[PDB]
Amino acid sequence: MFKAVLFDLNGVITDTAEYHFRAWKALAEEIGINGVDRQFNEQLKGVSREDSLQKILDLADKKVSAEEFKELAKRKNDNYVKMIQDVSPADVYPGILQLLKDLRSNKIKIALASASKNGPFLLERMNLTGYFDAIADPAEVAASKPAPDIFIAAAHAVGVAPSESIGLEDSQAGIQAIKDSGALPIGVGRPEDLGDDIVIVPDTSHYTLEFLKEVWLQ
Ligand SMILES: O=P(O)(O)O[C@@H]1O[C@H](CO)[C@@H](O)[C@H](O)[C@H]1O
Ligand code: ALF
Ligand SMILES: [Mg+2]
Ligand SMILES: [Mg+2]
Repeated sequence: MFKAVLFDLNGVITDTAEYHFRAWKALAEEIGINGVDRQFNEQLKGVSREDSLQKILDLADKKVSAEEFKELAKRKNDNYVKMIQDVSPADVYPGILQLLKDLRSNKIKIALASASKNGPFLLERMNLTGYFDAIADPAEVAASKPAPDIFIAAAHAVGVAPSESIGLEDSQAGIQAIKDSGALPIGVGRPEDLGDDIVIVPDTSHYTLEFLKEVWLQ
């Protein structure tokens, strides 16, 4: 059987993308940059804070000092952290808590493979920390999806080969990252968006231990 499940955060466990959009758009507008729209933000799925900011600067060919860059990223992050202060166990997506319980009871390792450095805070707010055997640290493993690095790191963090792992993802870049790690992807979303070549479920209530085992056996 598969020996680990490697979880993306946003769009899988819960979704805080709206708050990232609001905060990046506010930052861009404060510094006179146009183009941070919903289409642009959908392209930031699985993308590090620093790569995200650079994409925004690139809209206007804006050059900033390293210190200015750090301050811009901090300003946006502070705003986003204020926006997520009310996240609680209520925000957990359907099926996810039961899946975590079932994986743990079956002695299957659980790791977070998110690009967001806010992962630990979010898991704590949602009362999920105790289910996670490890959290891959994007400050140590900074490559944005679709690079496989974060998933490889998550598997190493629980002592399981990626080839013996399942990855759960809601984004194109994240699915590719899982593929290139060697793990088996199961997407959540639409096949039009995420592919007709892998198993996709329409929402997270379909992520059950039984379903993961069915997919693994096929
Ligand atoms: O600022 P962190 O929370 O570290 O990173 C975030 O990660 C998000 C992906 O989960 C991405 O969409 C954001 O643009 C990025 O700021
Ligand atoms: F939390 Al993600 F790709 F949605 F790392
Ligand atoms: Mg995601
Ligand atoms: Mg989706």
